[PDB]
Amino acid sequence: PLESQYQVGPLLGSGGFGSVYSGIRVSDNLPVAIKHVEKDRISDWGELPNGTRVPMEVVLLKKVSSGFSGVIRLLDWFERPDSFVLILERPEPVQDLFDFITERGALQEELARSFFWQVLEAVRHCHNCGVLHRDIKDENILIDLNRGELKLIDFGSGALLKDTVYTDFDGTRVYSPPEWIRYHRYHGRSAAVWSLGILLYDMVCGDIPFEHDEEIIRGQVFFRQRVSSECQHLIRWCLALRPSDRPTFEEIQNHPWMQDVLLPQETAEIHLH
Ligand SMILES: Cc1[nH]nc2cnc(-c3cccnc3)cc12
Repeated sequence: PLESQYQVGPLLGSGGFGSVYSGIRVSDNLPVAIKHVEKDRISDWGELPNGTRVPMEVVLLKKVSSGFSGVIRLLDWFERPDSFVLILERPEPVQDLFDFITERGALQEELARSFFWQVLEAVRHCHNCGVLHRDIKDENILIDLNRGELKLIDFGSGALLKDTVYTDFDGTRVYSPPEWIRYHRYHGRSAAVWSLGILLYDMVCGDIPFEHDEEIIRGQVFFRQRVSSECQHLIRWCLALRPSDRPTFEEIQNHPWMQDVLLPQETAEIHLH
């Protein structure tokens, strides 16, 4: 009986994903986030192990939730007559990467290196668990300001990871690869790398590199900020027009720009406190 198990607070945000509120677990005052999603608005349905009809989002969240704190964990969920309700963990204090970039402008490379690495680790974690996120971007990353740790949120556009083609996509267009725009087909990992290339550019330039389909399709990267050559190179690499020309996760993290990352705690002490 959820209404009495959590104390609902202010609304945090709403959109295609639905509506998300601040809340507190009544038992221990654990800070939580309470997400509501309308059944009619749910395009993708999944099967629970015990065989149940449920939003794919819940399926993916269960698969990725455990010790690794690179992803935001699903604590519980409930079915309502016309909606599902998800209880998710909530860091406090917290701020999303989009708001942070808007606040702070372009980020220092040292800090961008830490953040990007943390994301890479998290995305690698989902892939390890058979989950593909499909909407990696600043708005879908949270920053625990005290610990300097980044957390992935919003698995509402995700899918089970597979090695065959995807012919559906419903994440953010300006973050989608050339081959989606052109052919409406992509492969999971190589698409994810492209979006990672967008995200990295966004961290270091304070903005997204492409706005229209034709810019995406052309794939020429102009840098509007001072950015090291290594970083430019890594970014150009992730944004290769041919998917098979993109680096693997291992190649990204072995890149020279990616060397000597700060620990999250260091990161907070230096860049966050
Ligand atoms: C502020 C916050 N803490 N824990 C969260 C989990 N999820 C979300 C979220 C935001 C947008 C869409 N879906 C989930 C937001 C969250």
